[PDB]
Parts: sequence; structure tokens; C-alpha cells
Amino acid sequence: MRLNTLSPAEGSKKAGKRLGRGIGSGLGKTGGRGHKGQKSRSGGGVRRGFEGGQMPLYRRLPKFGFTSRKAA
RNA sequence: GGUUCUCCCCGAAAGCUAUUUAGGUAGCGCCUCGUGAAUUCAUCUCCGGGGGUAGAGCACUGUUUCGGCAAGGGGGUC
Ligand SMILES: [Mg+2]
Ligand SMILES: [Mg+2]
Ligand SMILES: [Mg+2]
Ligand SMILES: [Mg+2]
Ligand SMILES: [Mg+2]
Ligand SMILES: [Mg+2]
Repeated sequence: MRLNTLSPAEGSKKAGKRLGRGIGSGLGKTGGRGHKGQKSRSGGGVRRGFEGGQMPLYRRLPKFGFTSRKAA
């Protein structure tokens, strides 16, 4: 038991993805984003619930019920 | 437009549906990793099924040529 002898348990520390650092890594160039499109752009991607322009599920279905206040 | 070290295993898609949508995006289809579950799945042989395509045919719906039998029209007589 010395400060240069302690070791973490196996599996506790995983490394972490580093994108854009060469071919050998497997995440070089595009960095896992594919080619072009909105999802490849910095800060790109659509908001939660967006399904294209199709009326989303949470707006296609009717609202129902009321909150009690006595239940609280 | 560009995205910087190495080796090992697996390995796509360019389709459908929707979209002020059409070089974008979403669910599903196809890839990967993990966990469960049954001869679960595939090939062949035998058995049980439903077809209406190829081909053919001309009863039907249409189309077509020749012959026979011929109403019945057209034209004169009146
Ligand atoms: Mg790759
Ligand atoms: Mg590019
Ligand atoms: Mg493209
Ligand atoms: Mg993309
Ligand atoms: Mg392979
Ligand atoms: Mg035929």
C-alpha cells in the first residue's frame, strides 16, 4: 500500500471518444457524423418532437383531464 | 470547405410512408453492441393449399375476312 501502487478496479475507467485524430482511430475526418446534411453541422439538429413538418404526435392527440390539488 | 497517432472484430443504405417537402428531417426497413428466449430460422424430399400470368382459345365483350341462306332497306314502276 503505497502511493505508486494503488490501482483502479478493472472496467471502472473507460477512455473517452476523441474525434478527428486520424484514420487509425476510426473517428477521423468526419468524426462519426456522416456526410453533409443538417445533422453534420455545428450546432445542427432539430428540436424535440419534430417529425419533419408532419403534425407531431403530442399535437395530434387530444388533451385530457385536470389536476386535483387535493391529491398533493 | 476543412477536421491531426496506431492495431484488432463486425459491417450498411441510396428504399417505403409523411412533410411550404423534394440536395433537409422524422418513424419504419437495412448496420453494430448488449441481454433474454423456443429445432427458432435456412437448404432438400414428401404431403395439404389458393391462383388466372406464359401459352392457348374464340362460348362471352370487342374487332376481322370469305362463302352459303336471306329478311329488310335504298332506287325506279308509280
Ligand atoms: Mg469507419
Ligand atoms: Mg465534406
Ligand atoms: Mg448527400
Ligand atoms: Mg446525415
Ligand atoms: Mg466481413
Ligand atoms: Mg398471350
